[PDB]
Amino acid sequence: TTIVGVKFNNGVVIAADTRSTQGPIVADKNCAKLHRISPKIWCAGAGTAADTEAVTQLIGSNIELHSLYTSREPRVVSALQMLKQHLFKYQGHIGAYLIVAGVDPTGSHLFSIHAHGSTDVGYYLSLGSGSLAAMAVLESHWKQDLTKEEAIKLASDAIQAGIWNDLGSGSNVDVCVMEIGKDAEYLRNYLTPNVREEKQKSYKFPRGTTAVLKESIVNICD
Amino acid sequence: GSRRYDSRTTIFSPEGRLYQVEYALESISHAGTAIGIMASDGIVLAAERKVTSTLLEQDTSTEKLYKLNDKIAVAVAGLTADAEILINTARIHAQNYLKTYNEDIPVEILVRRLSDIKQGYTQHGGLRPFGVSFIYAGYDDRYGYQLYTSNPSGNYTGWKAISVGANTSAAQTLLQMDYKDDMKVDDAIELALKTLSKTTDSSALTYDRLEFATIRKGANDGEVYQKIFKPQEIKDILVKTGIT
Amino acid sequence: AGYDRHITIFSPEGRLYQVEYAFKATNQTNINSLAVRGKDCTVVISQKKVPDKLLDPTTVSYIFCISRTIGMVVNGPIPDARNAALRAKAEAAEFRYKYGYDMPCDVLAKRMANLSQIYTQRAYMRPLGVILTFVSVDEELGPSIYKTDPAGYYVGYKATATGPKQQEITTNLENHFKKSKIDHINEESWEKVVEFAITHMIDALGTEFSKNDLEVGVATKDKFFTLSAENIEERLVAIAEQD
Amino acid sequence: SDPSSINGGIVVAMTGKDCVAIACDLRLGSQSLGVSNKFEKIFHYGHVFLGITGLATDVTTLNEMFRYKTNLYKLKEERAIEPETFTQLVSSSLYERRFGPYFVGPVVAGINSKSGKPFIAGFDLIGCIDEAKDFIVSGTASDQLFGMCESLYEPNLEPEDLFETISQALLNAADRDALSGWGAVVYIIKKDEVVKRYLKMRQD
Amino acid sequence: MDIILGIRVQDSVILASSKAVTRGISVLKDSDDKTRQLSPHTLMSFAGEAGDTVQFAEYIQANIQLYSIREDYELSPQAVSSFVRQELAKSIRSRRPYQVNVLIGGYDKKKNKPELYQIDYLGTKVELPYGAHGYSGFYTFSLLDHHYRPDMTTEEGLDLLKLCVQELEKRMPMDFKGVIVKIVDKDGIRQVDDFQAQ
Amino acid sequence: MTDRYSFSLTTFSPSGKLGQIDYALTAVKQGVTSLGIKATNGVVIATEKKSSSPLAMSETLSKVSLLTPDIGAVYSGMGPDYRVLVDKSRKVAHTSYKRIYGEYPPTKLLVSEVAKIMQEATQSGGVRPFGVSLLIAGHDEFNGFSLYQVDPSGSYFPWKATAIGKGSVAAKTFLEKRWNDELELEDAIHIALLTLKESVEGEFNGDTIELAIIGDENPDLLGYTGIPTDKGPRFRKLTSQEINDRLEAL
Amino acid sequence: FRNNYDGDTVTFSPTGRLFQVEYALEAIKQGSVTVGLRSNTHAVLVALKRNADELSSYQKKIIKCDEHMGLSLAGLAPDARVLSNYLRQQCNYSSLVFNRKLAVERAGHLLCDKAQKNTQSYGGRPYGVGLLIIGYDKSGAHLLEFQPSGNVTELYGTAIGARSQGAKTYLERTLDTFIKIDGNPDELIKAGVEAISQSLRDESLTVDNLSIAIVGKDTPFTIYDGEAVAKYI
Amino acid sequence: TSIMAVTFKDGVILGADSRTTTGAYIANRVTDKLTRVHDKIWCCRSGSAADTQAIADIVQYHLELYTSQYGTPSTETAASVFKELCYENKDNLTAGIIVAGYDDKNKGEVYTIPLGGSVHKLPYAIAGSGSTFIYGYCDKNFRENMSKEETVDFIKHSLSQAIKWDGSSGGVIRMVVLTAAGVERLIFYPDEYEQL
Amino acid sequence: GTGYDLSNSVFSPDGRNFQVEYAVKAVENGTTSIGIKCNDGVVFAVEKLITSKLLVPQKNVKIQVVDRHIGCVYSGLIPDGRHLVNRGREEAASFKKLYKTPIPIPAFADRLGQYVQAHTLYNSVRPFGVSTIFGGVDKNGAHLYMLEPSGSYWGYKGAATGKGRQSAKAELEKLVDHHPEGLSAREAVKQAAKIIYLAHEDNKEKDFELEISWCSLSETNGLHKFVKGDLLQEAIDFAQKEIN
Repeated sequence: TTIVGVKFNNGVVIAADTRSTQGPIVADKNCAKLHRISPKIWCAGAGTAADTEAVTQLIGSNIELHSLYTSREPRVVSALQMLKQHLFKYQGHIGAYLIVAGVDPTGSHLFSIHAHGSTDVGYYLSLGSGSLAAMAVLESHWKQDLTKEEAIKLASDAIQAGIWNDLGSGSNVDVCVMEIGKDAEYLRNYLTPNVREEKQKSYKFPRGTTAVLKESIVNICD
Repeated sequence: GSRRYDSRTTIFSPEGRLYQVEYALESISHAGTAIGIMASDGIVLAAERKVTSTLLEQDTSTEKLYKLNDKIAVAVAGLTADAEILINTARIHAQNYLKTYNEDIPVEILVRRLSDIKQGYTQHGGLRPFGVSFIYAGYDDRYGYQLYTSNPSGNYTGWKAISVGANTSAAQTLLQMDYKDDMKVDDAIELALKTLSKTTDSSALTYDRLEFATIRKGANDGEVYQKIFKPQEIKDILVKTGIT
Repeated sequence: AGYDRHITIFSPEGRLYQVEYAFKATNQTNINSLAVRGKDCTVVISQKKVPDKLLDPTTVSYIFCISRTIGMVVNGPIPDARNAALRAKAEAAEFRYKYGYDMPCDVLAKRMANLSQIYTQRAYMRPLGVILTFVSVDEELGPSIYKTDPAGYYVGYKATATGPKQQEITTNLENHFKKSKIDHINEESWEKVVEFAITHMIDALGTEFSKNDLEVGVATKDKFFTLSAENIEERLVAIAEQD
Repeated sequence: SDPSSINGGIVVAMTGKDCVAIACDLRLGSQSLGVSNKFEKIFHYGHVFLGITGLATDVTTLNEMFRYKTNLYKLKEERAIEPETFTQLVSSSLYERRFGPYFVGPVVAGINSKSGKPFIAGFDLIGCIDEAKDFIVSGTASDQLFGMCESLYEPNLEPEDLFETISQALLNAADRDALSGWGAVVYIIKKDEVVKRYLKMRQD
Repeated sequence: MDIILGIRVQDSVILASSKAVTRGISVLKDSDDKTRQLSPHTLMSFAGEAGDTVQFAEYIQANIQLYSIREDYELSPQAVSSFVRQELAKSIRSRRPYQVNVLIGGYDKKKNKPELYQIDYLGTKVELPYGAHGYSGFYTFSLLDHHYRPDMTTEEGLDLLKLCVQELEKRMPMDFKGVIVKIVDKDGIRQVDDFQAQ
Repeated sequence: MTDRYSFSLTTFSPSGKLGQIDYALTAVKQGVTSLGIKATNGVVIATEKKSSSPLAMSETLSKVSLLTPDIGAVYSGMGPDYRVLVDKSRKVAHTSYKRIYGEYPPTKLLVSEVAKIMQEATQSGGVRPFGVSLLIAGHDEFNGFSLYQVDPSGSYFPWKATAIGKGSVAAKTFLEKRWNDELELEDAIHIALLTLKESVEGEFNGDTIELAIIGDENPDLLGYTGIPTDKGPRFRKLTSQEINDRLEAL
Repeated sequence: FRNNYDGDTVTFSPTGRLFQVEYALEAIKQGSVTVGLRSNTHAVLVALKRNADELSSYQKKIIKCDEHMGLSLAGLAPDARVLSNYLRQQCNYSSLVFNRKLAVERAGHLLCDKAQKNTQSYGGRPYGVGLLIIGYDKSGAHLLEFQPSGNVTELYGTAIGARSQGAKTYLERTLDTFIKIDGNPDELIKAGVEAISQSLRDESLTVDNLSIAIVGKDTPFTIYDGEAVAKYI
Repeated sequence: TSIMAVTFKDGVILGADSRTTTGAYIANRVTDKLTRVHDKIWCCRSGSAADTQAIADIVQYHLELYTSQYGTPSTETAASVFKELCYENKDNLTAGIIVAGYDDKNKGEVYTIPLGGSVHKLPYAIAGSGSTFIYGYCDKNFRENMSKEETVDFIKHSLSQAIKWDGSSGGVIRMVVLTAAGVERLIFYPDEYEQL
Repeated sequence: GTGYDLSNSVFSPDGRNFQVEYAVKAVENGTTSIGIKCNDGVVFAVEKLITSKLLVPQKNVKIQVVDRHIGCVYSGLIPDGRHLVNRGREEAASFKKLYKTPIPIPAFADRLGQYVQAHTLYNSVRPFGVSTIFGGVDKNGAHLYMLEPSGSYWGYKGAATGKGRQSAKAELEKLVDHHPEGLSAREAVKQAAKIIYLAHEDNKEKDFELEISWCSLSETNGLHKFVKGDLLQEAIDFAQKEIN
């Protein structure tokens, strides 16, 4: 997994690759690692898949309920506080590593959370097995006061460093831009640099190829 | 302390009666009448919707006939809300039995469990009983077609035809008058509609004020089928039997 | 039967006498208070009455600092008032801890109201015979005034008053706003807002005040504080030189 | 030792043109000793199909569990659960045992009764959802299955064609795994009907 | 382990169970009946950990009997085995699981067909023509995979068992002191007292 | 200490009545009127914002609440009881449904949940029933649009249109006259506004009225873009402005 | 009045009384008489044991709590058992944990606090028994009177029970006299028996009817009954 | 991690590096180890980031509620809360905290809570892996009642050395000045302190 | 109707809690006790009715200390007073344990405050039958407090409760006026002894025993200590003299 977050003059953007794996085998060539905690608070997670997914939905649920109760927009710091206290409680057994970003009544925010519950703040961040490949890129091109388009490029580039250079990451690049004034825009497969080439042959089988022993209709209607 | 405001809902009257049960039953007596008639080829459940309006959505409505299992259904008489609480726990018991024995729960077994829950609120806890009476209509490979009835007390019994709610004494007499062992579903359907028609506290017996259901073993199949008649279906069968 | 007047259950008319009587208790201290909104602040005035000479005047108050930003004034007995205050403080601290930002005035009000609504439905807990007025300059809503009662009811005001002579103060304020056509005191300094507050407090109650007859609390961006005998005296002198 | 390798077994699912297919083997052994040649791993609740590979006792327990949940769902909802929804039910049901999981690898297959769209999904033992458009694999011969599928697969196959493909994928993978095989059953699913065929394969 | 065999013929189910009970270096008893009758037409054989074995068996026996009296009806073999599986399946994930494997053989009076169920301590259930627990299975499955026919009579079944028991006495390292055989058919459960030389 | 009220506060009287449920209904009868009309492509629920002082800000007091993005509720009776009910409802929508199936609950079920909560306050030890009646309007993919009424007893029924509170009888009658199974959402909104005018003594405008609808999806109220399947909430509260505009065509 | 405010201890009457507590006290009076008096070296308990029939025993009224402490009971026996036992634990605890003998003054505080609990919470009932505690600790001889109300007092001497008013006046007189019976046990005892008889009327203190207990400087709390007290009748 | 708190004539100063590592990898190079528990009571965190952050968060909670009820808390009290948490949960914590606060009566105060959960009040305190390397230096160069400028130098030099030898330390040197004047944030970049 | 005075947490139609008021009666019926705040500490004194000559003199102590700097005295049901102190003692230990510093008088006041107020919320508990005067010296001054069964409490210059609260209060008010600069620890100790003597007239029938204690930043180093021997006699006389 390779996920990054980059702040820009009027908001923040987060990106992530789309490869999922069991050991050395690629289970999903295009899954979505970008999660919505609330309309304008998105999360990118790496680590134990099921964990980043569950933790993400739980806090998202509570944030929504909290929003309805307070009649206010969710704040990134709240998703951050809830996430960490939950993760800490579990002494790192819930292997979720996330980069949470978003805009709320108080500005644009970028944070990272580790399975043990410690949190970081910064203008650019990366997590995952592709963490270092990406960070190398970010540490080379990031500058202060990036334009939305520059941020998208920087982020998109960082995730690429991961795809190409890390075996744990690959396939496509997903992005999500959150700008202080507009709606958050999710960009599923904003880049698809790994389309499988056309197969040298077709393996469609001549009907009757497979030997059958018995057959029957199945009852679906009750 | 609080002992001052405690109604002691689970005590005996000097006559050895349970006040609350008796009063709960009294409550049940003003509920729309429900009838269950068991024939040789099926069971029939008919109920009268207490209070209705032009604006009431009868299509999406249900206040008397609930499906518990695929082979068991019930007719309600009393507090709908109370009934739903018991209905749901009843539905769970059915599923546990299934998950445990990989066999559908025998009708009486389910009925006893639910009745036991009721009896509980009768002997301990200091809470009011459920203001509900059920007519259970089910089928199982041990007793086939069965009809049962349970009330606030937690007592339950089996019948060939039975009524609960308002004017049961009248309805029972009428039923005891035209019921015949060899009956047939279609016969029972008619007997049921007639009975309600003669005990209603309303002007006429229209479809919009009814709920109808039958549990047959559709010859062209070999398994049990529960049918909960839709407004249109009720309106038809209503005319046919000659009540237009 | 007649016990529907001792515990929180419905009377045949659908009323809850215990809640109604709880309301009665809120006037037991015979104190009046009012809150108004500045341009960027919120002020609360409350009569301070110290009968006994043996009392340490500095310990007699019905105004509380709930949090760095929230101030709450109570109308009702002091023991219930302190009970409500401690809970409000506790509630505000935990909110910040769990959610990462200061509990908003309206939210603390809704929360406290909900708690009160419970004493309304569950028998064993008695309602608190107090009315709570919360104030602050919310980081999202600006100047705010929210009040709750033994009923569990709560709402936000452009300004408000509470106590025995609550009605005269209310109509007084209503009229001033029908006139000004705006929902607040168009003043830059809170000093003038406090003055306005104390002024209309006099006009409605038809009474003059000394520096030890009032109790003032002010809420500003990032801080809610109460005024001293002297801070008030200064305010009194100011309104003196206008009349 | 490894719960997911005591009994053995495999399950695979594919999407076609307005159709979905799901297949499994019939083996159930204990280590090297083969025991049952009739242990099927695909069950269905309404029009939604589920295949479970892994520890037999859990495969059974989960089926009984989901029968239970889907039954109640229908009584309340007054309609049968959809693939998408059921998948969510499976996911949350599994994660509910996050720290003492079921040693299973579930596969969901079905067609949305409303939108007629084909649907397949897979999860790990703690519930992480793997939603693929092409195929989902699971079992002791999962690597082989990934190999077969990745090569023999192509979009919009027709029922009679998807059948040939799925059967060849299962069959040939199962034959490179000591813990799978001993029979097999394939399910061809369409909006209106579902066909179930038993394949003839090596019995070693 | 101990020997636990089960074989379903045409109209019955036959259960063969070793008679030895060994602890350490000594064979404490040679006439042990590793079985319990759950109901008039359902028999269960068991093997495994020293204490858990009987405790479990008797526990299950009590429940079935209680069901029988409460409902005045005999649960079908299928139902009983489903009950037992669920028990073992609960046990496996408890503080101290029951380490017991069982064979449930019964005659379903409603279907008029014998049934054989194999369930291990993990709660793994399966219905078979013939089954066995322990190392025995390693010799008997292929033996029966060869000499078995569905239409066999109870008598052909007993000869089939004898063939198994002989193979086990020949190759198994342990002296299990012979077996006790029991037949479950439409007329209940009865024990073949003459297998020590049939 | 310790709630030593472990017995029911609602019991059966010799007549068969459950006094507290009755009284709770009496409490509802006194509440301000509220109603709901179902059109062929939407539902509308509305009530009166009976400001309890000209100094109070009526906005900081919504009688119409969103439970899920496709379900809204309104009431009549004791506001506080309603408030906590909405909280519990909003939560149960998650705990018992979204967190299990990944989708918001269909109207009937959520209503069923609320009803359950209320039923319990009718039997549990040491509590009084809820003094409110709710009108819940929503939309779900397999049941379309629906309107329900939930009573203190815990009973609930589906309606084509209905009213609760003060002048419910009068209003219910006015609805039976103007309703038909072909009404369009705007037609109902209109009819709604009319029926409500009869129950209002004073000012009748977009500031003294609270009206919300369950209609089409508002992708503009979603808060984000990029997911085709996510089209926006069907629940929308009408603005003071949007109301007045329809009042001039009254 | 009273009838409406005596249903349970948690209720205050309009005048500020706790009738249940008061009725409890009334059980003390109905109880047999007992007396306690101390010098500066000893402390004595003289209790009149009461009998049901002339075929029944004269129910023991003196309980030892520790080598250095003991008490006499007037009222509900069971309650005295409960309370004495509690005191026995407190004494025991003090020894085991601090290797310190429990101060008689402190034992009193413990008894008061324990009784007080049954007079402020719903459901419970006050203790229906009066206690007289005597003991020799690190500050000499001690005598305590324990009332179910929770009120415990330290005196030179006193009595409780029926007609207890006799002995109490007598001791309020004999004060200056016995308070100096230092170093002499038999005298303090005799001084006690002469106080207890000041509340007789029915009969005269027989042998199997008199009960005396003593503690002091070099006397571990001990109880004498029958022949042992014969020489005091 | 290299952290220290020094009390001087006008109050007290807290300094720290800005490096957090997971192995030899520097996860964050601009970390802020100087945490605020109260207006004029701050702390230096060392050890488990997760643990110290959680501990701090809870303390801040306690002092905020303490203030609501009893006004501003002493620096000694803040130390007692950290101590109470660290001591009571010693088996599951890996936190070394330095607590520094400015009182008007007590001026500047420094308390150090090492691993055990014991508390130590000192003129100044140093902690973190890097601290080992500057024990000699600090002992030799520390004087009581130094001036703000002097103290900022003492800390700046000490930490520059700690950062020099300890690979777990690095980045920038942050400081926090606590005096009656208020709170002042300071920062020093590599190019400056490296060549000291 | 009536009966609003039979259950503790009940509100009467005029918004009162009669059970609490009845508790006050029990207080007024008790011995008199007072508290005098001076320029650097506080003094406590209470009347001790000598029921008989059997009461070992100086033994049955009433004033209690909390921690090391708090002094507490109360009028009413003595057992209830001890109960409240036991709590306060824990309340104090708990505070010190977490914050290290010994509990501030105001903070301590609210602890007792909140706890007492608590006993007016449920009908399963009785309100406290005592009014308590307590105080001490802390980080910033001396503080004197009085707590009512209602849980209400305020800071005082002088305070008194019990049988002769009026005589006392009368005297106290004089002091407050004739000493706008502040009394002294030494002074207050005598003044207190006098006020107890005066206020003893409303009970002049029985003989009493005096008891005083004090906490002065200078005279006791901020610690609560009892007034004994010489200083006690000196104050006993100062009163005995002005009583004539």
